Amino acid sequence: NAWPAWERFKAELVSVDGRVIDPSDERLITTSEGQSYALFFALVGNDRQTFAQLLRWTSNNLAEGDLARHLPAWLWGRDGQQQWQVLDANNASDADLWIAYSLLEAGRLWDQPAYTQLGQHLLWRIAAQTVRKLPGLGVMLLPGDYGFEDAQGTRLNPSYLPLQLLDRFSDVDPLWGELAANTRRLWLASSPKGFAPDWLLWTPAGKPAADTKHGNAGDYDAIRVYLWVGMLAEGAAQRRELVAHYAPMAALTQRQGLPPEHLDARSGEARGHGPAGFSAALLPLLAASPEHVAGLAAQRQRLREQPVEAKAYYSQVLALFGQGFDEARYRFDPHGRLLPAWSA
Amino acid sequence: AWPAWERFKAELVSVDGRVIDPSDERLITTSEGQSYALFFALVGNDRQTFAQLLRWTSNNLAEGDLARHLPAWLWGRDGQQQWQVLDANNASDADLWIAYSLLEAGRLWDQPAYTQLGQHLLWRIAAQTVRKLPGLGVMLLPGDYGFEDAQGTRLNPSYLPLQLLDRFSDVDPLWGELAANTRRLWLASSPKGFAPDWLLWTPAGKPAADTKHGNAGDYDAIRVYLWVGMLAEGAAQRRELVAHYAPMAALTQRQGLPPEHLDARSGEARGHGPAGFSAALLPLLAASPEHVAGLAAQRQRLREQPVEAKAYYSQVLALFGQGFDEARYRFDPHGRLLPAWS
Repeated sequence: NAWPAWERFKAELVSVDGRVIDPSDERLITTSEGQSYALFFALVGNDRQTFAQLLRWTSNNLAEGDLARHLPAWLWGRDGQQQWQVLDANNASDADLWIAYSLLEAGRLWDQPAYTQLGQHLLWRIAAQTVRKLPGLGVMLLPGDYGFEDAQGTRLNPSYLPLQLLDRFSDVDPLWGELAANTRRLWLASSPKGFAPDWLLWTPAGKPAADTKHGNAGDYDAIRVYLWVGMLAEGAAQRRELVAHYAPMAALTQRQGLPPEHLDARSGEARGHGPAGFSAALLPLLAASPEHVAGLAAQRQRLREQPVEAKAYYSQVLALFGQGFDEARYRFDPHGRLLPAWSA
Repeated sequence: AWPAWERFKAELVSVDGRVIDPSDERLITTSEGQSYALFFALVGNDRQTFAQLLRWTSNNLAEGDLARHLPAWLWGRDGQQQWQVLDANNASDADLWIAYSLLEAGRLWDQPAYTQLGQHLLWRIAAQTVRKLPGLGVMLLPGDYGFEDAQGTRLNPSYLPLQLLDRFSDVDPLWGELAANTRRLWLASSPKGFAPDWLLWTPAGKPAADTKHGNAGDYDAIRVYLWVGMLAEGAAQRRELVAHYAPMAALTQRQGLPPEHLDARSGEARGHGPAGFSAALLPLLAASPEHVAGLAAQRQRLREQPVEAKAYYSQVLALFGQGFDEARYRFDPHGRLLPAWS
C-alpha cells in the first residue's frame, strides 16, 4: 500500500512539526479544515506517525493543548507583528466533525483507545457548543459556535455536514442519526434544481432561503456535497434518492465533458469550467449510476492528462478524497464506517 | 416504608401516574412534578410507581418517546376543557432530574433500559439546551427556547444542582466542566450569600440583574440552599459553598423562620417563608455546628404545622429536605445517590 498522492501532499504541504500549509495565502496559514482532512488522509494511508504529528500540532496550536477541552481555532498563521499564532479563535464545525470522525475511526482501526476517547469527548463538546434545535428542522449543527445566528435566522453550509460522519456518530448516540436525517432534509431542500449551494439561510418560519452573504451561489464549498453523496455506500439511508437528486451535476459534467466552475442553486444556471479538483471531487458520483459511465471515464481521463498541481492545497485535498476513492483506497460502509484498503 | 411518600402518592399522584398541582385551577402537571416524583420513587424503592410516572411523562409530555423529546413543561385543562399540553417548551431543571433519576435507577435497580434512556436524554440536553456563554463556558439554559436575546442569556441557578452535574461527569467530563462553571455562576449570582431566582448573563460575560425578576430570590432560589446543604463532604468545593450561603442559615436561625423574599444584591429580607422553605433548609442547617439552634427550630416548626394536604410545592420541598433529614438518602462526593434501602 503506497499512496504516492498522499506522500506528495506530505512532501509539499505538511510541515515537519505537523501543520498543513496553504502557500497561496501570504500569511502561510493553517486551518482546522486542513488539519482535519490531513488526519483523515493519514488514516486512509495507514500513516500512524503523521497522524500523531498532525494531531499533536492541532492540539497544541489550535486547541490550547487539549481537544477534549477546546474545539480548535479555525485560523492560524503569521500576524501583523510577524508572530505565529491563532488569527481567529472561532471554530469551524466542518473541521471539528472530521477531526472527531478520524479519531473514532483511527481508535477502532489502529486499536488506540485514547483516540476513541478523545473522539467521544469532541462529540460531546460539538453537541454542547455547536448544535441547536432549529424551527421546522430539529437538531442541526451550526457552521461555528459563534456568528451564524441572528434575526434573519440561521446560516448553514450543506458541505459541512457529510452524511457518512453523522451516520457513523449515530453509533455513539441516535441523536446523531437524527441530525443525519435532518441533514438529508436540509440538503434536498437547499437544492431545488439538483445543484447544491455553498450556503443557505434557515428562517425562523422553518424554511430555506438565500444566504445573507453568498445568496444561492454554489462553488468551491458546494462541490463537496457531490463528493460526499457520491461516496455513500449502496445501502446507506436515502442513498439512491440522493444520488438521483444530484444527477443534474453528473448529467451536466458528462454532457459538457467538464465540470462547471459556478452554479446558481436557485436557477440551475451554470458558468465556466471547474479546476481539476472539481473533476476529482465528482468521480464517486459519476461512478454511482450506469447512465454516467461515460462521464466517469471522461473525468478520469482528464485527470490523467492534467493531474492536480504540486502546491495547490484546495485541489489536492479534493483529489485525495475523490481520486483516492476512485483508486479504491477506501470505502464507507452503510453506517459511515471507514473501510480502508490496508485493513485486510 | 416512607409515610410522606405514601401520602404524596395518595393525595397528588393520579392512578395513571401524573403529579397534580391543585393550587392551579387548570389542575396542572409540570415536568418538574414528574421529575421530582421519579426521584422520590427511586428513593422510596418504589419500582411500580417509577414505571407509571415515567410512562405518563413519556406519553403525555414527550409525544410517546422521551428518548426523542425533552418533555413539555406544562400540561392541564385548556380553554376548551380538554386535557392537553399547555406549553410545549421544556424546563431544564426537570429534564436534568429525569435524566439523573433514570441513570441512578438504572444503576441501583439493574435496569439497562433506564440507563440507556438517561444517556439519550443527556445527549439531547447537551444538543438542545446547552450553550457556550461568553466568559463562562458551557452552561445550561432554563429551556430550549425563549431565554436568549440581545440583552444576553437568562439563567436560573436553582436549575443546576451540583450533585446531578457532578454525577453526569461520569458519562462525560464535559458535564463536570459545566458543574465547575455552575459553581462559578452560583457564587457570582450570590454576592451577599443569598441566591436569586434568576440572573442575566450579559454579552460582555458578566452577571446582571434578571430582566424580569431583578435580584429577587424566593421560590426557585430556596432550592439552591437545598442542593448545597445535601452535598457530600468530599464534593468539590463543598465547604466553600456551605460557608458561602451561611447568611441564609444565620438569618433563618436569627429570625426563627425562613424569610419569604430575598434581594440577592442588597441582602434585604422580607416576610416569612412557608413550611416548604423550612424543609428545604434542613440540610444546610444541619451542615454546620453553629446553625444547630436553627436546625432544631425548623424541625419543630415542621412538627407543629406540618406541610398541608394537597399542597404540591411544600410537599415536594419536604420529601427532598425532610427526607434527607430523616436519613432516607444521601449523595456520595460525585453525586451518586445513596438510598437507605440499598
